[PDB]
This record gives sequence, structure tokens and C-alpha cells, in this order.
Amino acid sequence: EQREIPDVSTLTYAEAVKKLTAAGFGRFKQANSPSTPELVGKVIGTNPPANQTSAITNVVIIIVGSGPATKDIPDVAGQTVDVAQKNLNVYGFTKFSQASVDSPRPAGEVTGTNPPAGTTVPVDSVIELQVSKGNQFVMPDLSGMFWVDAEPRLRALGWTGMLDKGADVDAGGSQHNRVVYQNPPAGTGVNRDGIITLRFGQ
Repeated sequence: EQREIPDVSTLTYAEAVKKLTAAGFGRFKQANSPSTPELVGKVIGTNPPANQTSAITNVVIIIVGSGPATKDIPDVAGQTVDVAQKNLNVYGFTKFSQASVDSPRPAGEVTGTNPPAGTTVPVDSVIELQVSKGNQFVMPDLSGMFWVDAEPRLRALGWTGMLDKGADVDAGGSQHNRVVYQNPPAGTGVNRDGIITLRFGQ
């Protein structure tokens, strides 16, 4: 017997089977398609489609939504905003928001994204970009250095700030006029105009 396929869209797979079964069909398969967030795990259509007449001895493909198309956010750190967005475009992302962040990276370079790289997000979702101010430098280790060598090394790194010389530290003759303690610690990101505290040996 031929019979018109009932519309089972928006239903769950199980309930779609029951309705198709009540119509006299008995052989089904599940296929998957991208869909709206509401239709996740829901039937979006069939093959043969709704209201199409068909034999009940034939298979009825029940197509179930899997939600919006997604993609892993690529890493764009170090890239300029212009380059990063175009590289994000090739993945399908077109919506962006930006915020300035304190960073030793050159001004304009992306430091990271929100959601971060490696995150799976919908293609039509918004990706926030953290953009370096280029206002920082990486603090070097100044241990054992004389100030006549220490200062130009800092100036070359972009430091335009002021020295806060603390009291001398009794650390022996081998440390005379040498940096014993420093702040901020080596490796930390330091604002260009930031205050550097040094304590030299007597």
C-alpha cells in the first residue's frame, strides 16, 4: 500500500517514529543536519519529505538537527587586528568586538581572544579581540649590574619611567654599586612609564 508521509518536523526522533508507524511505515534511518539551536535533537524533515506519498515497504529517512555549524577558533595571537580578522573570516567568522589591553606586544597586535583559541563556537557568533596597547616592556634581570649599564638597557627596552632607588644593601664588597634587589621582578610586563625600584650594594 502507498501512503502519504505525515509531517514529523520539530518532533523528537522517537515520537516521529511513532507517528510514522501509526501511518503504517516501519523502516527508518536517522540522518543529521545543522539546524537552529531550538531544533537540536529534533526532526527537521524526512525523505521522502512531509506530505509526499510513498510505499510503506520503503525506508523513511528521519533527519535530525544537530545545531548551528561550529568551528574551532584559530590562534591569532601576535597578528594585527586587520590580519587577525581576515584570517578569522576564512573560517566564517564575521562578527568582532575589540578591547585594549596592557601588553609588551607591539601596539595593534592581538594578545588573545574571547572565547579563546581552541574553543568550539558557532560560525555566526561574536568573537572578542584583546588588542595590545604596546605600552609595556618585559622586565629584565638586573642582578649584579651597575646603573651606568642598567639604565641604557632599560631605555632601549622602551622604559621612560623613573628610578626609585632604595637604601643600599650591606651585601659585601663584591656587590658594591651592583643591583641586589629589584622591582618589579624579571619577566613581568612593565608599563613604559612605570616606576622601577632598585637597591644597590654599598
